[PDB]
Amino acid sequence: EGREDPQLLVRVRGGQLRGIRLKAPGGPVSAFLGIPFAEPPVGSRRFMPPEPKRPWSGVLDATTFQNVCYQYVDTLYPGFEGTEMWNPNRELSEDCLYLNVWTPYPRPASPTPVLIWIYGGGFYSGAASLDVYDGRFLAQVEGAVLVSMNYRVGTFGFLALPGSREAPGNVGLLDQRLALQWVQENIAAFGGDPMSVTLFGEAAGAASVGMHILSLPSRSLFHRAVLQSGTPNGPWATVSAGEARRRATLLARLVGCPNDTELIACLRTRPAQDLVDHEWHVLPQESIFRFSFVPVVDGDFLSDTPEALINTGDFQDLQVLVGVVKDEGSYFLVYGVPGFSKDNESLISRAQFLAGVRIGVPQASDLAAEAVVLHYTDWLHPEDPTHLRDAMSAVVGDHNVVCPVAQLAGRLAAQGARVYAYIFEHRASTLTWPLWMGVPHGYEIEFIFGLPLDPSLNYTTEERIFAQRLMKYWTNFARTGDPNDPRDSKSPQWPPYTTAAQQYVSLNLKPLEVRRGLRAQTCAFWNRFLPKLLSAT
Amino acid sequence: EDPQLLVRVRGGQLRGIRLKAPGGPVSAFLGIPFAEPPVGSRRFMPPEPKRPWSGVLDATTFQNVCYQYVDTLYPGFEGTEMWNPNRELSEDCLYLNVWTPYPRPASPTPVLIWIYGGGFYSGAASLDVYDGRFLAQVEGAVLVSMNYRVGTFGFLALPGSREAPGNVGLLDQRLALQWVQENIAAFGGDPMSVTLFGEAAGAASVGMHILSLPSRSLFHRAVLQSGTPNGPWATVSAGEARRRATLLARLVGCPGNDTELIACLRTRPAQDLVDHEWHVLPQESIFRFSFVPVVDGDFLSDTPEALINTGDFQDLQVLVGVVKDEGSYFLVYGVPGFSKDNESLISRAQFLAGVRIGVPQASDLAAEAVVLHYTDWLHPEDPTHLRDAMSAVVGDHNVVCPVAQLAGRLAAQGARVYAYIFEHRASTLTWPLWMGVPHGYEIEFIFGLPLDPSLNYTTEERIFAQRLMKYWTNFARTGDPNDPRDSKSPQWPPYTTAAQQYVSLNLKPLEVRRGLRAQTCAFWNRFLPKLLSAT
Ligand SMILES: CC(=O)OCC[N+](C)(C)C
Ligand SMILES: CC(=O)OCC[N+](C)(C)C
Ligand SMILES: CC(=O)OCC[N+](C)(C)C
Ligand SMILES: CC(=O)OCC[N+](C)(C)C
Repeated sequence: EGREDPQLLVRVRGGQLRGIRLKAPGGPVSAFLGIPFAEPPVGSRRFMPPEPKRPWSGVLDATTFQNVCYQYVDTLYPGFEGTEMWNPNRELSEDCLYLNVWTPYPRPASPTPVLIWIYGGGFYSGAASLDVYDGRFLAQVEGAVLVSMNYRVGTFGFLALPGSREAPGNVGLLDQRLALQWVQENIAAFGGDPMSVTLFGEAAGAASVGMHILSLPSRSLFHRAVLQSGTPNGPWATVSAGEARRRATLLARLVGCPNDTELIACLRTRPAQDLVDHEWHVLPQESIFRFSFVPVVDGDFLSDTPEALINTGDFQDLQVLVGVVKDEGSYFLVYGVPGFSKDNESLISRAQFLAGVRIGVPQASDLAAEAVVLHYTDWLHPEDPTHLRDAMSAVVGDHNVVCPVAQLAGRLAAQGARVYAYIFEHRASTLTWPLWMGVPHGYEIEFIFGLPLDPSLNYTTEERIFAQRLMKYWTNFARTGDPNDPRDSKSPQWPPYTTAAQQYVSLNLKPLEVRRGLRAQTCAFWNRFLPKLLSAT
Repeated sequence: EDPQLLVRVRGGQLRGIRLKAPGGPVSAFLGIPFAEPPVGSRRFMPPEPKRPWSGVLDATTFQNVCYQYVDTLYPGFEGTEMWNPNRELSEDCLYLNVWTPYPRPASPTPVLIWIYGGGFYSGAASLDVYDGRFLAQVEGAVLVSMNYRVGTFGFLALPGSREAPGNVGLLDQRLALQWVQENIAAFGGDPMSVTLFGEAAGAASVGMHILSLPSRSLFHRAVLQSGTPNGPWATVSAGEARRRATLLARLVGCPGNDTELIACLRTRPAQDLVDHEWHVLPQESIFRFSFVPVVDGDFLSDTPEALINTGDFQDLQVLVGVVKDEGSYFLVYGVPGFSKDNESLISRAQFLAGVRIGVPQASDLAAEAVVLHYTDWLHPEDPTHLRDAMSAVVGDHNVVCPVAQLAGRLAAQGARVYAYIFEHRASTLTWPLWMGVPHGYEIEFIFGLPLDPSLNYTTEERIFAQRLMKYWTNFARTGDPNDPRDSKSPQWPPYTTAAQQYVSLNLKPLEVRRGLRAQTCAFWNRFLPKLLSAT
């Protein structure tokens, strides 16, 4: 050193770091990218819990994103931005346990509230390095310290032989928890306040956040929580120990691995790509919005099912912001429901709808699927292909996201939590998906992170202002447990969600509007009636 | 001797009576026998045609009311008593009534035949609300109404027996219908233009005549108000009628072997039979009736469901409808928490318990499905919502969805169907406001009672009754309730399975709506049965 920018040199527990001055529209920010927080989970360490990173000598370069965790790469629409923006943007490697930090430049002189991002992608994909997760805007405009981590996905993250030592399951969640521990020890070196840490995440990232809420060793590592379009409860976020065993064993067979020790040892000899090549061959039914390797109810990380834990938990101390986008299901329809495509209007027949329901509600008996169809049919125009297309989307959206979230918000509020709920209804003007998909899963993230503030991205002026409002809600919540601006009143208030009033807000170009009841009639169908059909048949 | 009031029918001569309607005279012939009294050994038996008589039969007065249960829930209260017998009870009750214009119509006039309701356990053609005076005077209609046997007398069946074969009260109706074919021309009626109409059990009866072949050559058009042959209450199986008859017999000390059991039942005074009429139902219930038409494989060759699903209805015109609050009336007759004397604000607990009684045949799982569907999840515990939903459950299950199913099957199988919902609450109604527009309270408007100034209806209601009398009689004339001279009201379109159009009848002009409680009736008509099947 001696000739470098003295504001980019920072020491952490493992040693010295050098970061990079980045440009944001309104001025510079500090970034520290690819900081290792675990020993590379390679070789004999595959499937194993992470071990904390051993200290390095000299100055670690933290100026570039590190490798993305080994994962399936989407091939449905090759060249198409709508899917490619979610694809890995760095080399795939099992050596991938790194985190990123953005802070004001120069670094804040007083302890600053910290936001920790956890990406989604079904627990089989994702990366903290994608463009839509760029922390520079929140850092620059809000003065926030933003942290994001890679965590293992797919088999590498979630393959489990429950009860074994060598593959106990949930290790991707343990990667996440280790990064939270890293923030506790080190974030003050960056001017971050370890006593004000807010988790946020979308989809599987949101289920992750919820699992940290429900897991006692994680509880002391953060203070507030944001869950966007995902929950730890519901039909996809977890599996039974028995089902996890069954999927691990089948995958083992499919790659030529015929006592748990022997089987796991043989899996550890397999090239990473082989595991990925076979990970979609283990699902019990033809399905969408189901993922092969996900958190498992081990009776350890998750001491009971997420359902049981939200029903009996004490959440007096907790503050949560939860919400959904207007069209949660539409995205998933093109990945497996015959009749659906990005390249046409996807008008479908009644027959194609009944077939779609079986794929979208894969665990449903015949009677249960008939209930779904009868509920979502418009009996005034039962054959209308536009209505049938839109109902198919709502089925998948309600079943996997909207009603799981409605449930969570009710259970948390009944048991002491301060809960704020939203529905995000603005379709980005630069969206490349067709109009029929409305406001698809994942397409609020862009706005929360402040991308429209970059003039080179071609968003409208209104979108720029709208993004600034949302960043303000998110960071006000991180800061105080309350998204409302303390100073400004009469400009509409966001009231807490309660069981008695069921209030939530619309997020769009218009000022906040307060609505009551989150899909209340339909979610009574999913959350109260459908289960009772099962546990009686 | 007024020559207008003197008629020769096939069985001899009759003398009627000049009655006064607000607009002028009408001729009435009340208490005309159409069958041999069904007494002694004829109890439970099909009716026999009335033997000829000498001289002039006096037909100036209503005859006895068929022997039936008399309501005692609210003694002296007009809202219940208006349906109670207004003449003496007697098993000797097979008589009918004819109103015609005065003077007698110069050319053959369309004929309307009224069939009363009363759950198949009660009713009479002599009630004030069934007065044919107004329709005769204003519309020039020939109006006919009969007594038919109710309760055990009309519907106690031991299926396959010769002495108590079931459905005799429907056969009573059929005989009155045959009498109209043979005799109505002498009164100026057109036997080639006969429209049946009826309400509740009367509408179910009209529907049973639609579904029974020997009845079909006896009328040309049909109106079913608030009732259907299909649904949960209008019929029972042979097995279930046998059981109820066998149980009642046991309760009155009779006696194994049909002949013997039926002979012993015939020795029993009428009131002994009625005394135990309400001790044979399988469940604690409301909107259920002990003795009703039976699926005998004869009058009804298969179930009403089977017959409407497979029938050919191409030559048929039908008018069907419901009132806005079909179920409210019934709740005070057995659902804890409900009374006419207060607002009936109930708890959630009272709502779940109320559902088991309103849907008595429902399994635990089906009951929950109903509760979950009718709960408003924004206001799950609000007493006003819970009360109104209880009413709605009972109305939909028993009348609205049964009607929606019938309307749909008829339209699809070639019938011409017009549907309505009746939404005006009579200003003179003695029932409380929370009951809204209850089961049975459209009848007085269609019969035209608001036209009697002594009765204290509003001017609005008089104009409104005139509109309804016109739709009903237009329908009788042509099979289309639209006025063929008026150039738009707007027009009442036919009900079809595609468009599902029906009209609201109230003080405002006709409004066309689409879909008769479509989402909720899918639940009852499509989902609940599938829940029955698999469980
Ligand atoms: C988008 C999505 O959920 O993909 C799952 C199906 N897959 C991985 C085989 C394409
Ligand atoms: C649907 C899926 O599996 O991945 C898309 C990326 N996501 C969920 C973060 C928007
Ligand atoms: C009013 C009604 O339909 O109930 C009949 C049975 N009752 C009155 C004997 C209890
Ligand atoms: C209590 C009962 O079932 O009958 C009421 C009279 N009715 C049905 C003609 C309106």
